Amino acid sequence: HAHAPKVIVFISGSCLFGAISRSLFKKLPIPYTVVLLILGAILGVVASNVPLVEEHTRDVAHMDPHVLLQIFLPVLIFESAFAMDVHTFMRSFSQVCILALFGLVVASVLTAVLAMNLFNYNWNFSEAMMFGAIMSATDPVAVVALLKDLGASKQLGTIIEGESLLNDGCAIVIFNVFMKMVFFPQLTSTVGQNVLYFLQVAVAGPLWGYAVAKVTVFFLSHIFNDALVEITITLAATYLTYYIGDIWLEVSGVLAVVVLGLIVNAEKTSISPEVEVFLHRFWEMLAYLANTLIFMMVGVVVTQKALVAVDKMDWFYLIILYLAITIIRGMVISLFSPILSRIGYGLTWRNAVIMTWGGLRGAVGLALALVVENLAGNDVIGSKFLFHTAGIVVLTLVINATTIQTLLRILGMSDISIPKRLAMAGAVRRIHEGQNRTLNMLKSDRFLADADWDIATAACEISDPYSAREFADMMEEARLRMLKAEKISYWKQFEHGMLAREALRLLVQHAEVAADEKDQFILVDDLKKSWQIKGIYPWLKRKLEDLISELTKALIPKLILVVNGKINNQLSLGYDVGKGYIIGEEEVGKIIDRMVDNKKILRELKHISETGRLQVVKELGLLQREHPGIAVSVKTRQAIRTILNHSRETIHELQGAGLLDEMEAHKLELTVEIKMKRLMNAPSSIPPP
Amino acid sequence: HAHAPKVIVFISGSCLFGAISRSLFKKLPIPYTVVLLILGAILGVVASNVPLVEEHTRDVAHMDPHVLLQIFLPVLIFESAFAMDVHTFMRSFSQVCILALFGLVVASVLTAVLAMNLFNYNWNFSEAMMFGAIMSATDPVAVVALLKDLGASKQLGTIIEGESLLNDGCAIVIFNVFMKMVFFPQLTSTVGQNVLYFLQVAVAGPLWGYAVAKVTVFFLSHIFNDALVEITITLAATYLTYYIGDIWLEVSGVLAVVVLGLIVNAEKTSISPEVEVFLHRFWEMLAYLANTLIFMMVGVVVTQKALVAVDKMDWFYLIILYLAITIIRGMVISLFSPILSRIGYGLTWRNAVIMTWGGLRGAVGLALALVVENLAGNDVIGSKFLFHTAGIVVLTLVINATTIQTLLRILGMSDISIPKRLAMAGAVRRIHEGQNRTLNMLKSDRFLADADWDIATAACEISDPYSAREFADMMEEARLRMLKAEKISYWKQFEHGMLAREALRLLVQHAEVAADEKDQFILVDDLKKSWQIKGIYPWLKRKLEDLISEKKIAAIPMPKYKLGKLMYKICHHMAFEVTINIAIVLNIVPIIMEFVVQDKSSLQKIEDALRISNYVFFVIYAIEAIVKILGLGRHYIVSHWNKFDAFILVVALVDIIIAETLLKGSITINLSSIKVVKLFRLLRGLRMLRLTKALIPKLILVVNGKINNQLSLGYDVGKGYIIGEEEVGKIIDRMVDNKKILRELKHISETGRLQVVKELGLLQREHPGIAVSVKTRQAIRTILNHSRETIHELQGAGLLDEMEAHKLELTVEIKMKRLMNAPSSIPPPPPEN
Repeated sequence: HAHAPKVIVFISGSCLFGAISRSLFKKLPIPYTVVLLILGAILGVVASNVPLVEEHTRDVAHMDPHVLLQIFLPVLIFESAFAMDVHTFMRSFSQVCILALFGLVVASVLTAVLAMNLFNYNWNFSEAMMFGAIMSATDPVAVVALLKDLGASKQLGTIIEGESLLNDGCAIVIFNVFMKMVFFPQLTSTVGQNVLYFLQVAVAGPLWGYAVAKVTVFFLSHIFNDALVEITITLAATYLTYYIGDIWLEVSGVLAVVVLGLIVNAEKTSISPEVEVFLHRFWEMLAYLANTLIFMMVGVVVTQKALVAVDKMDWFYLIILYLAITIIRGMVISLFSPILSRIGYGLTWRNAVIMTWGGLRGAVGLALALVVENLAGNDVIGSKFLFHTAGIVVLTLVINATTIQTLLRILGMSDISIPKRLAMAGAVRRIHEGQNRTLNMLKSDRFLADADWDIATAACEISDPYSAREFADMMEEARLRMLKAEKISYWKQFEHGMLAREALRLLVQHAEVAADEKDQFILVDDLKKSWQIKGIYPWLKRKLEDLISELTKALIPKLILVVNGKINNQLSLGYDVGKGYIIGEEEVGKIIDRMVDNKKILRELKHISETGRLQVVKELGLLQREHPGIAVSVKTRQAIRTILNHSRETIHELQGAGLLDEMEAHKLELTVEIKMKRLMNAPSSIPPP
Repeated sequence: HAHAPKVIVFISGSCLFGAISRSLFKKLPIPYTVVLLILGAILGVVASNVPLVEEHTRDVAHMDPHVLLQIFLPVLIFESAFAMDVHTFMRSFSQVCILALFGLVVASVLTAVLAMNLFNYNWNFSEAMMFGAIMSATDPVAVVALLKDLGASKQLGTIIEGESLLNDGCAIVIFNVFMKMVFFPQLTSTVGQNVLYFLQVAVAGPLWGYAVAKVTVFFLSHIFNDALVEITITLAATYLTYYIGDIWLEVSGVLAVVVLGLIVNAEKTSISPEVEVFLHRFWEMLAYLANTLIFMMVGVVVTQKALVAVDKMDWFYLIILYLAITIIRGMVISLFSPILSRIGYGLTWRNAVIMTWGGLRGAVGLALALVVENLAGNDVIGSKFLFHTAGIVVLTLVINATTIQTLLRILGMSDISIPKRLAMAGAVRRIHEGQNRTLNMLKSDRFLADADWDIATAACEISDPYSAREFADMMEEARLRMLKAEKISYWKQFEHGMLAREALRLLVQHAEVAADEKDQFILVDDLKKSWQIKGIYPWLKRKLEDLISEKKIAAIPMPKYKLGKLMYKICHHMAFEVTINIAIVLNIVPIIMEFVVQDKSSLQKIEDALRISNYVFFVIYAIEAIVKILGLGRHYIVSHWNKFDAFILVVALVDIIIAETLLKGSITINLSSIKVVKLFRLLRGLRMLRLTKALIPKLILVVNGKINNQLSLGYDVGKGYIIGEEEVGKIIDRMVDNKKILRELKHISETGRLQVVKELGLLQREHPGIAVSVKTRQAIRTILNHSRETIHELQGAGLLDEMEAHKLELTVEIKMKRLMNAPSSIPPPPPEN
């Protein structure tokens, strides 16, 4: 038949409307999403009258809700899940869980009882909770995207995403639970059925996701030098996870997707060094396309069906709703602030204001409102939901995303550190004399003595981006000097092929956490790296439980082996962190004295470094003697890494010098890459000779 | 409504299966596509037996053909076109075109003739051409990978890619043309209709593709620091191009996609490197997915529907068919071997055998066969087509791919040159020396002391993968030594940022062309590099023609009466010309409206609106003319180019006077515009023709830019040659043993160097504009490169955090991109400075 894929013209054409908006409106503070919404609203009026609504451009007007809930939401969730930094997230998971779960529950309940008590169109309990779960899903991408470069503590930058991802994940679960109670009546059930439902939606999801993630990460480490297989495996795995977990067996697919994304992101080492860049870009492109599509459908739908039945009463109600939701978020944050402060980091009074004002609603709420509107057929439900959600989203995008910069400048954390200013000044001045030296060298050239030097001034250089008691002074400068004077050492050794990978981050975070702290020498060894060396946890208690419990009987030895491996991993990591700390402080011990002018603090620093050394020096041997295999295993695994690194730079030196061609060097580099990848998957412990 | 979007899971499973093959049968010489076909054949029967699997495979068993034809084919063709090497393909464009066109036409004709009678099938001639066009589509990817493994000639790979790409592109169009008239006849209308069909399927599509490619390249050239935007505009451009080409406006279709892909691939400079790398990976992934899916449906369909009723003789026919498709194609090459030898690179009988045995069918033919079978309704069409196509594809993949491995070693191109083997042996020996030196360093560590040293054997190094009258020898070995010295010098000049890339690739391919020649050095630039210095294209001649077209008096006589010069300034200001051009552009729409009305209460308005608009435009033109001409007098009549704007006004006045009454007098009721009013309207379309005065300089500057770019490339090539010659003269001076070898080589080098330096000096003297710009560009680009190196050194030294380093980095790349699109011409400085 002459039938054609009518959906191609719209979904692609909409993309173009994004491309103009992103490039043209990037300078203005206002995001392009509101422009996309206005474009969709304008297109809706034209579509209403003219016969331009063919089977295309009109199918989206009555777009099927199940497939959009089944396609858009999983990719929207998984992109943010993949973009996460899992390592820093584990350090505050405990705080984030209590900031997310209870916060979402309380916020949804309060903003539901508000609409139950305020609005005239009477709604029961279920509809109110569906409304609240729709209006309690945030999207603070811009806040972090603009706060990361400001130099603020990365803890806030990761905590914002940690709370937002969990909020979005649980909002869909609550919405789905409370949707079938009103839209799809299925008689009644006893308490046992409810218990089974709760267990299957809360426990089965993450477990299924974890199992699939483990299977795919085990199957991914066995494939060598083939990017296509990795990409195809990941793409098939995520879709299979969601589809099987949601359709064939009734489990929460989105939670399984979240767990799979987090687990895969944690194991990025097994991924090829170049595949993950392509994967990140591809997922980000999908998320951008989905956001553009969702905004345009909202824009076209709202102007025709969602506006016929409104009155000034509702337009007044909208302001009260906005005030209520921002107030509720503020009260939740303030009430939970003492508990957060008591447990670990917490937050100051400054960060709470930004947390409250930094919550921008996103496409998730709009998609849920569209689904609600599509399912319903009357005006009491499906007209208030979409109109209210669109109004709240537009208000937030207009106000908060515009005033966040002024709020930051007022709070004073937008200030640039003076050490950063002087570092930038020195760097630009030295790049200047380097450019001058290069120009001087090019000046005495037989051929290049004729080029006009006006274009040399035109190239110029990147200027400075910023432009614009007797004892308490030298000790602070000494402290901020030693912290990075020791920080540099980890990178210097690692670039030589040292400290594996995890040790670098593990010790740089320990070095920087005490930097913001006042009047305490960093790297105190008080359970900082002692925790990894000890390896104290009930893992061995679980192994003891297995032992007292003990082919089915032969399964227990397999559990014993996996427990042994998981112990040896932590033992090896402790060995690496101890070795790295010792190696770094050995250099800084001779480094410090050259800049330190005052002797009475220089000797204090030397003594405290000696104290930091000898304890960990003894502890390393204490860990070595009990389990001799781990030390020889880690030393052996490090030697091959160093040797392969040296092979790598001699190959690159020959290639750069021109003595080798391109294809032979590429083949040898591929071979050494394969050898190092084979090195990465190695037995945890090697018995001593 | 989407209670179960079951269309997903199967396709995902398909990819899994393919992945498994690529991980399990990698060592096997047979490609994984045979394994995929076996898997599909196995799965088909179990799908038929089990109702649930039949439900899951119902869509595949009933894939509608229209979407398959217009989804997989565009992405496949665009992926094949994108990974192309545009330059080497352009160096043999004529050869590739003639070979592809003639070979495809001849093969299709002979195959149709063969299937006419020998097969004893009840087919007519049109479906015979259908079958011939289906079978003659190839995709030699695996064989090309095999050739590139052992380092076959890059030119051979370029030819075997170009021929295949053009073959598929033309075969798809021929198949569509001879399918539409067969399955859905539209009878006959007019020979002119046939001519219009030929024109719309031949020329329109390439022009549409070129237009969209130019537009998207221009739009992309201005986007800075946005990867997602570039990726999405590229994807949308390709999809919209194919969509508008195939349906709505009716053109060739895939030809437009081919042109767009080639143009985009050639202008990859304006695309940021990460963007093009990501696009390459994405397109090849899509192609792999499409191939996997196509083989999946081929297996399923040949399992359930096809093969049901096949007699014993059909397989016999299959064998015969194979021989045909392995003979005629080869003879075609021979029948064009004497001619193609005279064209470009020529060829050799060994290469003739290679491309004769290197013709492998693939996904395109199977997809077309599947479309035919889906649109079929009986057994003589579709079932036989599927069976024969699958047989030929499987036979080719099994036989040709396996046999060419023996063929290459039995002819002798798989040999490894002993200089390469000795160089690799020395390289791995020195690498092993580095390994043992590192082990010696690290075996005495205060910490890494108890590590077991047996793992050194684990480190090891790759053993050589190859494993296994006196004048002429020193001449040839010395010549090869000079050649390698040259190319390593050029690579050094590049990595230090001194030679760009186009000059490098051109001159190194000249180098290896001289290398394969018999005792021939790079030789003096008689035309090998002198051509790059002489812009002997007709472009400059056309520039002279444009200049004489634009020839006019620099300053018209200055009026003095009444306002005088100010009035002349009114009649010669750029604002007045811009206003006249804008008036012409705005009245062009009235011409379109009048034409639409003539070709056709709605008409009541147009009965007078067109006349009113025409009168207003005529009055505006008369006022503009009154603004000019005054004071010039005879100078107004002297300027014939300017006077050409008065004939349109005279014609408009005559038409207005005639149409005022048309009954009172003048034309009256004679044979005139009274009979047909189009004569009044058609003349009104001439006013838009008085606009080339400002358009000519645009193409003048375009040609100037083209010739300046050619001059810049020539200067870069000369710089590279002279620098490499100096370095080699300073390096080899003591390497050469025989005094006479040194004398001959140094004399040849001296002749070349002191010829090329004088040629470059003459070029600089005659046209100082381009050389200065080239020097400035090279200086600033090397300055930026060294600044980037210093920034990277600072990052390595940890003086700055990595995020500030990245900020300075992308600022440097922004400056570099601003450098790339800078004009290639710089005015000379005044002598005072």
